[PDB]
Parts: sequence; structure tokens; C-alpha cells
Amino acid sequence: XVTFHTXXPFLXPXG
Amino acid sequence: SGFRKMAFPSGKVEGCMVQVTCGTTTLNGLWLDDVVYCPRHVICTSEDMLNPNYEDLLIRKSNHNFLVQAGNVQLRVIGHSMQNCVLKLKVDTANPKTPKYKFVRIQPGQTFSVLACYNGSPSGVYQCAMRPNFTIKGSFLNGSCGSVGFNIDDCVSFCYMHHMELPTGVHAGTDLEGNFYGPFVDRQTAQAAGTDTTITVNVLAWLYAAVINGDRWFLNRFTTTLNDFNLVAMKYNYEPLTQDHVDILGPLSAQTGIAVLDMCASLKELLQNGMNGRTILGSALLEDEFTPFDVVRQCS
Repeated sequence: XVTFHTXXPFLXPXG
Repeated sequence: SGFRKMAFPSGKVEGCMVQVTCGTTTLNGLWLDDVVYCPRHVICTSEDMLNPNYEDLLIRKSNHNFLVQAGNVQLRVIGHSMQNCVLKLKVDTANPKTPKYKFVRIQPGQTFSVLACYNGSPSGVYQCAMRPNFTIKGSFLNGSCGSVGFNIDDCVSFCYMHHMELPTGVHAGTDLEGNFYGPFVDRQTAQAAGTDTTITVNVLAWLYAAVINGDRWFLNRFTTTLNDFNLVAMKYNYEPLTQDHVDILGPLSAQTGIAVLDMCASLKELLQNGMNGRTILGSALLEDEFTPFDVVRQCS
């Protein structure tokens, strides 16, 4: 996936 | 004398950086007049990102679902709308430090300065180039979403707002009208960065900068045609040099006296026989992240 650099990041679904 | 990766001064933009929180999610926003601009995925949650419907999500949000802080001072959200991947939050106070500004979309190969911010506080400023595959090789950590890129013409040209990091360690974002540079999407799905190429006009501009600074070992006596140069360039995954690139190198050729095709010939040599362990401007690789304009600024 990709990572969103919130916070707080939206990661890697990935796991 | 000298040459360095040089960013525009950041002060005009520092005074526009706010913090924007939507429940659990936090990132930066750009506060211009009485609008705050931020990446619309601030209204999501991690579970949403797989396949998110931003249209509904925005309906269920209300003005109170948004906490905007500029320094210690809270700003009240009195309206919200969405333009492409960018959220626009209307606030009660107009930003007193709003500079003269304009929203431009940049071509691949053009450079901008990035003001990296965290929780609405600036942390540092560096230079970046829009790679030919519409990604940038930035430096961003968790919480930097909403940092912006700009150029200064006393008018600030905003041209980049940060959204995500691609798997290769490389970043993707939008313009301040919400449209992604390249083919990328603010949703969790498989997104490849394309194969990249080298920005020819920029490598040339850099070689001019070297000549201006006294580093001229790589100058040769030969010349070439634009077409025969492009035939060699493309073989090395170099972008084809265009007539419009040729005009833009104009100031550098005038200052040095070296015509553009003269330099193309010197570059052809470097592309074929390498550098032989020498440094042009202390660098052992060829640099393609300085536009001709960038060279003119530092060597004016």
C-alpha cells in the first residue's frame, strides 16, 4: 500500500 | 561565488501554517484569507482508507467536527466544502499575514521549495523537483501531510500540497486545486511510481553553473545537433531536450558565451565516457534538480 502522513499515519495494510 | 541547494525564504508561508484536527486525524493546513486548505483524507479513519467514499463522509461531518489551531489561538470553522482531493474550511477570521499569492500547477522538471511542517509548526525548508514521473523525492515524517511547496516571483506561487508516501520512499501530492500530480489517488490501493528519467535541461543548467564557478574541465571542442544529441540522451534515460528548453537556457549561454549545442556536446562526452572519478561542483554524479532559473538566482 501507501502511507498517509497524518498524525497518526495511515499505513501499510501491508499489515 | 559558490553553488548550493538554495531554498526560497520561507517567512511569508510560515505565517499561513495552521493545525487541523478531525477527531483522531491531524495534519497541517494552509490558512489564506478566511479559508484553510488541507488534504481531504483528514476526515477519514484508517479503516476508511481501503475504499473511502469522501462524498458521504463529508456529509456526516459538521463544522464542529473540525478543530483548527493557529498558534495557541483557535479558529472557528463556519463552513466546509471539497475541491478534488483538497478540503476547504471557511473560518471566521481572515489571516492577517496572508501574502500576495496564486495557485499554480507546475510542469515536471520545475523546482519548488518545501516548508515541512508538523502540527502546524514549521520545522525546515528545502528544495525539491517534480520528477518526470510526477513524484518528488521529499523528506516527510508522520504528521507532515499538508505541508506545501512554493516559489516566490513578492507573490507566493503555491504549487504542491503533500498527501502520501509511495512504497519506493518517494512522495505524491496535489496542487492547491486538489488535483494529484500524476496518476495517484488518496485511497489505499496499489500505486506504482513509474520509471523515472533525468531532467536534461536541468543537468545542462547545472553545467553552466559549474562553468560560471570556474569548473570547466569537461568543456570539449566538438558540437552536435539537437536531434543527434537527443538520440544519445534518450539511450541514457534522459528527457529529450526541447526548443523551449533551449530558449530557457538563454541567460546562461549569454553569460558564459557558450551556446547550448556547445554544452550538449560537452554533456554527450560525460554521458559516454563518464566522469573518470572527477567532481563537477564537488559532486561525483550529474545533478538534475536545478532549473535554469535556479542557476540564474544564485549566479546573478
